Amino acid sequence: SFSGYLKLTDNVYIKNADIVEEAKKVKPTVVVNAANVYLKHGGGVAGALNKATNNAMQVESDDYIATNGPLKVGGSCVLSGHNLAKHCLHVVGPNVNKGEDIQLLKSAYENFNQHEVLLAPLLSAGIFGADPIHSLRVCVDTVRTNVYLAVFDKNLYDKLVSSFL
Repeated sequence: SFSGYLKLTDNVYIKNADIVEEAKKVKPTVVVNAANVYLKHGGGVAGALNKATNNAMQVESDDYIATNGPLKVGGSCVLSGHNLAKHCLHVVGPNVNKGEDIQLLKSAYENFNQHEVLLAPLLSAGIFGADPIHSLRVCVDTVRTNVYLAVFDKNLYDKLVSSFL
């Protein structure tokens, strides 16, 4: 199970780790993907998770979109976790580089509450353009289930821990 995490609150844990490597090690019930509404897993966490599945995540996602259409910003869907996890919860945080409403970040984190425990990245961080310090604050103030946050960037991990209120 999860090891080497720093406890931030009753239910939020954080580690400087590559979420793909964490998923391969732990094989959690749920790994969260930082998805976009089209489930096009090109870059960031999504590109890395998809590449670790040998593109099986993308093939499955294209079938999901063909059947259901795009997700909403703030929404999610549960798909297979492939070799990484039992399930992948694809969650769409607002992409600030697309001018999406940052208030939808709370709605995005609410999807985590449908799962008792999750391995996840900070939503809307990285290439999604939001402030990761703000994303962590929204996470802690929204998610009530057990969330194990993997932050890839060491300098960002250090800044997140040292600034955590």
